[PDB]
Amino acid sequence: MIRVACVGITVMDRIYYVEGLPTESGKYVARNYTEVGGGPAATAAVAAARLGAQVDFIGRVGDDDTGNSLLAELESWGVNTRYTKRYNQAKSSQSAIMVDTKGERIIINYPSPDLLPDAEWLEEIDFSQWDVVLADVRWHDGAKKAFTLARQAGVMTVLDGDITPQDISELVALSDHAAFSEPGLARLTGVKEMASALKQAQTLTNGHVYVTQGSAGCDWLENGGRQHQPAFKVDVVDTTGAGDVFHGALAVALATSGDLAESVRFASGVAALKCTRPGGRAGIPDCDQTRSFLSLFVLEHH
Amino acid sequence: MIRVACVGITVMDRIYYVEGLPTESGKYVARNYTEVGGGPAATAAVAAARLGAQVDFIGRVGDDDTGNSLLAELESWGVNTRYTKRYNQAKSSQSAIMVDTKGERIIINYPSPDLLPDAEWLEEIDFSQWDVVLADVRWHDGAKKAFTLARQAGVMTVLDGDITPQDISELVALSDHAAFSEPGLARLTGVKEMASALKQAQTLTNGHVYVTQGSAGCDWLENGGRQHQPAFKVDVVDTTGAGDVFHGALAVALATSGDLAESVRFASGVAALKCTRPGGRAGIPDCDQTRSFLSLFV
Ligand SMILES: Nc1ncnc2c1ncn2[C@@H]1O[C@H](COP(=O)(O)OP(=O)(O)O)[C@@H](O)[C@H]1O
Ligand SMILES: Nc1ncnc2c1ncn2[C@@H]1O[C@H](COP(=O)(O)OP(=O)(O)O)[C@@H](O)[C@H]1O
Ligand SMILES: O=S(=O)(O)C[C@H]1O[C@](O)(CO)[C@@H](O)[C@@H]1O
Ligand SMILES: O=S(=O)(O)C[C@H]1O[C@](O)(CO)[C@@H](O)[C@@H]1O
Ligand SMILES: [Mg+2]
Ligand SMILES: [Mg+2]
Repeated sequence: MIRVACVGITVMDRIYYVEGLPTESGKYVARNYTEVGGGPAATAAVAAARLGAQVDFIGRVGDDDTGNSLLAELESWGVNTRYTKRYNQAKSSQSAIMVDTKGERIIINYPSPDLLPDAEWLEEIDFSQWDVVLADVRWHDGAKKAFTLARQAGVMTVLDGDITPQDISELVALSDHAAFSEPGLARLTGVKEMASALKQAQTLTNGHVYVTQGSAGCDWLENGGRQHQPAFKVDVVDTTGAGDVFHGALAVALATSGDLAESVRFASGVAALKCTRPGGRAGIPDCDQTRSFLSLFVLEHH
Repeated sequence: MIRVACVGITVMDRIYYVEGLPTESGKYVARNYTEVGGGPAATAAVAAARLGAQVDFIGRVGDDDTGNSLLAELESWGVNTRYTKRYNQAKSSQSAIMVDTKGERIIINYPSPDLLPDAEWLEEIDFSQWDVVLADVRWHDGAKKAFTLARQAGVMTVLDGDITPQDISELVALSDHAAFSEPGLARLTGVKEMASALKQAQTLTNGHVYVTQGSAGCDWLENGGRQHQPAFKVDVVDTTGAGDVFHGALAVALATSGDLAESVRFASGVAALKCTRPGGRAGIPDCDQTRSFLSLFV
């Protein structure tokens, strides 16, 4: 089967369901609240595990109750946490998330400063044991080190190019597949027009560049041409982690088939189904539920 | 010795310090984070205790870590929690708060569905043991019952009239002093213009009506005539709980002096100093620090 490493952040999601996204200063009341594990690499690992892969998550937690809950949750999804570092006297990372009734979200992330950025401890891990290494940009040194070791071992690298304060140029160069979010690509290039931004991103790597655009689907460059995969329409409750699940599914599909069109289509299906349930994980389908959704899509109007 | 009861909510504040208030969907990074006790009545109790009063906090928590932390923190501030109800197998309330570099804040409160509104147990408490009862509007049945019992014992009632979903008319009627937030007054009256809203609020009560307006200060009515107290300019880090601290200070000052202008001025000073430090509580001054701060104005 497919052996996956996911390198990046694991954070506790504190999700507030509101009438509307709070645009202005004031007091608001949440209609509902859920506390669930998140973080791009960690949710991507859960997607890979749901889809049949043998999955390692490699990141950093504190020794607070949050840390032990984050890792226990990943283990219950079939994600192995043996390579995750526990810092002592450390808070784990967490986010406040506001989701409106259309499933659009504001995420405020607080990276715990007790989790050191040092990635040298990754050098003790044998990266040659995996078919694919996924990394998020939210642990910059972990992504740089993991992709360097993965390229040296001849293992495919897949980047979750989300928005982040630092420049991710050097992570993109180490990426076989650099799958940006719309905001991620805009921050990296400083260009708001997606088509021109994607051509600029392509100059940063010999790998493939993609950009996800929520319900507008996914664009990528292949044979010097602009490719496209529409989103699948579903009853959306929560788009939180759509990107994370898309990246997990894309890494599994790319490692399985090598086929960009079929892999992006597969990942779009998995991400669409995730959007139908609250949080990053409850809606994640297995391989069989995904193939039913994708193969019966053409037998009905949707 | 001022004896104060504060009736209302205690919630855990999860405060995110951001570059700017999110004006649209997306991913943002907080530069800093602090987790601190809050809730209007609970922070008002802390202000009262810092200002020398003997303070009871009367609210509801669960038996989760959050609940036990909220009460332990109040005890560490010198607030007595003996009358607070601890519900079995129940989660406590909490808020996510975003504070920008100017100290402006968005608060998202999640009221625990495990905390019963039932206020009948307040009947087992002798309300005559306090000089003043403060209540917030986020525990409506507790405020109604506590104000009813306080009025029956002849004890002064002070309302924190913040924004909340339910109509607070009946709480305002039971209020000797109804001190609204700008949003709270607008929600109650459905009038955006502060001057005509305050006159409309005055028709609901034989008490005094006030409205706080952040750095624009505080307005109130004395015999139909609008009084004003400007805010005191400070280096603002965080306006979270300014209202809460203002109400705690106002209740102590009213119970002490009964001069409205001097009480509002005092409470404005206490609230201004709170704004200089993160969260609802770290910046709360004692009586001596407040008098020093006020002496440098006219
Ligand atoms: N509203 C939606 N409806 C259906 N599919 C969606 C929706 N939002 C996202 N997806 C799927 O998930 C992918 C990634 O979502 P996107 O919002 O671009 O990522 P991120 O959450 O990282 O910003 C999309 O390209 C699409 O395949
Ligand atoms: N930026 C500020 N500078 C000085 N004083 C302030 C500031 N914000 C609030 N205060 C003081 O605290 C009082 C209550 O603050 P306000 O924002 O009106 O309450 P709330 O937090 O309930 O909205 C104000 O009337 C004022 O005296
Ligand atoms: O990427 S961050 O904002 O640092 C963390 C959040 O990202 C998600 O994984 C969604 O893509 C959430 O589950 C995290 O809170
Ligand atoms: O009033 S609520 O929004 O429910 C609770 C918040 O109010 C404050 O006390 C400030 O007024 C915060 O500390 C609470 O989170
Ligand atoms: Mg999205
Ligand atoms: Mg204010």
